[PDB]
Amino acid sequence: AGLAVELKQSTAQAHEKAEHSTFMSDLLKGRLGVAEFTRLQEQAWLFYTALEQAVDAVRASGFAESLLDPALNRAEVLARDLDKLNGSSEWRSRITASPAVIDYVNRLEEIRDNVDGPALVAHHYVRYLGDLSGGQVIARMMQRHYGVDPEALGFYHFEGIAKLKVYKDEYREKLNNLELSDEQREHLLKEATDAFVFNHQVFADLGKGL
Ligand code: COH
Ligand SMILES: [Cl-]
Repeated sequence: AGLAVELKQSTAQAHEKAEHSTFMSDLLKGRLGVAEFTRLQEQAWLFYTALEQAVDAVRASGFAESLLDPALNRAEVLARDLDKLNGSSEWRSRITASPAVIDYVNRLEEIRDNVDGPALVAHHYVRYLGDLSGGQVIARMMQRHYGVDPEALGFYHFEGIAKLKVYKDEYREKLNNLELSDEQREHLLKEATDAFVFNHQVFADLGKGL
């Protein structure tokens, strides 16, 4: 099978475990509220910011340039979401990374400084293709359960993408057409597993004290 299929197969168990996260299932089923949704997006702003510096570096190196579409950038869209959710830009100087996000960001800075192309693509697949594939569902649940205004949900919609099912097919075809050595390929597949572990840990830190 091509890269896109084995990525899906090798992370399918982690995706199902993520859906059963105590924090995330509580958020999605309506048992939390807007404040907790805002906490999650603050942590996301931190690791999307680090992710996009690593993407900038790997793109500048020439690796997987076509896959690393800048239209996918989420950090400034999240910042505008958060100015609306919090009522001011005051959160920017205030939020601190949870331990999970500290480690996640550390790894993304390691990938940026090593210009580790294969590892970055793994993180790119896990965040952005997950966003593209399920973001509309999550945003709808925040509307339905908590009345979150759509203009605070821009993170879940990609403005510069017209046909969504077509874009996702092309993304997977670019994954399939990536040229990789056997070792690079094992490095990428392992990193995809790690990227799900990191995201699961972020959920665990957010669930603390609840
Ligand atoms: C309840 C909504 C929900 C949650 C909590 C969720 C939790 C997470 C999560 C948490 C840490 C991460 C990193 C991801 C990342 C992904 N998700 Co979702 N996803 C979600 C809704 C979806 C939907 C919808 C799809 C499309 C297929 C499916 O599972 O129905 C999806 C598929 C994916 C894919 C694509 C697999 C492939 O096509 O190769 C990635 C990557 N994901 N997802
Ligand atoms: Cl951005």
